[PDB]
Amino acid sequence: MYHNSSQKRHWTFSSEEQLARLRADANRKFRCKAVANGDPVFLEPHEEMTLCKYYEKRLLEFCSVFKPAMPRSVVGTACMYFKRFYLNNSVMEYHPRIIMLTCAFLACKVDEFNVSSPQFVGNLRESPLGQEKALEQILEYELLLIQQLNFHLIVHNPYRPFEGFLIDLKTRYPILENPEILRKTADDFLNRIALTDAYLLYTPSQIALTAILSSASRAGITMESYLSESLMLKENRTCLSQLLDIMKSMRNLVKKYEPPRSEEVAVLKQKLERCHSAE
Amino acid sequence: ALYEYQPLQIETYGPHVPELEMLGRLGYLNHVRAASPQDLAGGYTSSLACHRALQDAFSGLFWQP
Amino acid sequence: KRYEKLDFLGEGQFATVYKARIVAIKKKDGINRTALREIKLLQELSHPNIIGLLDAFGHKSNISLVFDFMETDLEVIIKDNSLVLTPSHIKAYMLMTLQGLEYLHQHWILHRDLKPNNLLLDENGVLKLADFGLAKSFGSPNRAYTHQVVTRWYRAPELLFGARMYGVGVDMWAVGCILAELLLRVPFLPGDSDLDQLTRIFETLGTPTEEQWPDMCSLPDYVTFKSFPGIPLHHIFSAAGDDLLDLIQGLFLFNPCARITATQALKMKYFSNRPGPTPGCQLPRP
Ligand SMILES: CC(C)c1cnn2c(NCc3ccccc3)cc(NCCCCCCN)nc12
Repeated sequence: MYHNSSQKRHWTFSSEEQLARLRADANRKFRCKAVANGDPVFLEPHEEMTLCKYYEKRLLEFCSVFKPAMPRSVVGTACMYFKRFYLNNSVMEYHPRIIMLTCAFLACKVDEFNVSSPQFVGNLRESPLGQEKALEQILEYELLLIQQLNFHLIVHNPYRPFEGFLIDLKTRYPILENPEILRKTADDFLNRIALTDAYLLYTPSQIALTAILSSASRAGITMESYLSESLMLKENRTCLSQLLDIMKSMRNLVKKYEPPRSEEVAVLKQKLERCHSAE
Repeated sequence: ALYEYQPLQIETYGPHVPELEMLGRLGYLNHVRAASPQDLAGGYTSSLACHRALQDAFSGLFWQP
Repeated sequence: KRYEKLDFLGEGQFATVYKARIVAIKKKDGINRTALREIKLLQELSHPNIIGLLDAFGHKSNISLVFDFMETDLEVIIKDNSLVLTPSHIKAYMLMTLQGLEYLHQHWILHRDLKPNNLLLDENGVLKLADFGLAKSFGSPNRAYTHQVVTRWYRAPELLFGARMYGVGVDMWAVGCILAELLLRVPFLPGDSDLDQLTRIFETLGTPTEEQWPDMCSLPDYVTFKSFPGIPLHHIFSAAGDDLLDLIQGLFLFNPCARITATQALKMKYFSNRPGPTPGCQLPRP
């Protein structure tokens, strides 16, 4: 369960500044390693972030058309693996193209989505030689990915909390007649939340509730009473204030998110390819 | 040296989840899919799914890093 | 590595086990799914009666898991004829098994491999559930499991009839079988096949009827059996007290829903009556 999970203990961070600190330490550490081994070829941390956003999107595209269909839990697990990996690792030491596939591979194993390696790599849009090479690379990086995740493999996603909140709203909050009318829009917000660092900064329950309440606010519905009355937050006003602030912070992260630009991705991909070809 | 039962004490950092056997009486089970006779024969009831979903919705809702 | 081998412990289908410095190391598919299952589940579980995963490491696709080192298991104690299993010892073993199982079930995980050799004892007499290579989370509606789980002697009749979806009843039925083995010092229902396992179940416990298992006939591999009368539980367990017989009956209820859960078992009068469970330090040592 989340409340005693490794995700809460080790992979929920107190601020975006701490995340930037981790990523900057990773970029600087790689620069120092390269300098000791042998300079404009290096990538700046914001460029690493742009590339990680691009390749997280690529991982989503891979999982969406994967056959047999990947359960949403597996996709969320793989994406969380990707984010966690590039918290403490540079894209110029481990190529995100291979790491994202290794994330999907490990996630499928972890979430008991039993698939054989041949069908997994057969989902890749490659030649059979390319697929076999990718399989070789994935098997090479599987233990590395596991080590970098510190052997914390269970990922608590917001989807089941989302379901539980919908059940609770249907049961206990008749002032909202049909909570299912909130699903699709809330679903959208969840996706948009997933692209930020929110999954590293807040609980799955907070993310699910934020998605639902944003869907309600866009619907013209205020469920302030659901928090105050049904959630029984009228006993301790501090808790209600902190939850409201967490939701506001998540909405702020979503509004301040910027997708990678095409030209910037092209330039950074050329730089990344130089980084992995050289040395 | 006599044993006595006490419930497991684990903080959830979220709202109280109703007890499993209460769900049917509280109207929750009207919103989850009913278990098939095969499922019931195996011992799987819709109460399990509903209870798990509520527990996951409430887990750590109030917690801050 | 940071660990040095001390002695060889055992060999399995999935791995080999050796003592190390003191811990126990269990050394195109990639990393083995059973090792990953143990890692992913044990990283999220912390309870005195659940085996502790301390570290994991390896090279390429070969992985090693580090656990607390245990001294014995319940199979060794059961099979040891030089050890008398007093009612207090039996109650203590059942209590630790049920407490670990209550913790595990509360976190929506089934062990699915319960048997005396998967219940390990350390030198302090703390029983821990181990071998989570078959363990799986439960409660999801859209997930399907396999009915081959649990060793056949400890398999629940719902499993033997092909139940894909199940709950804690599989672990509790295995717990009842473990309790019966503790009482009799021999496997309760030593079947040679699935059909023979079901036959022994119904010959000893009576053939279930539609009243005591309302959806019995809806299970995939259900087949009608002879209507055996079964043996009175007090005839099977002649030294069992009434409270212990009540616990056994609750564990061996054919209906998995009616079968007692770990918490309900822990609340039963058997565990609160005299004598209390033996302290772990005084449990028998083979
Ligand atoms: C958690 C796991 C990796 C673990 C921890 N300790 N440990 C030991 N310790 C020694 C021992 C235990 C129990 C009985 C006898 C010796 C042995 C082992 N596998 C060998 C079993 C052979 C004997 C079976 C007879 N039923 N696995 C473990």
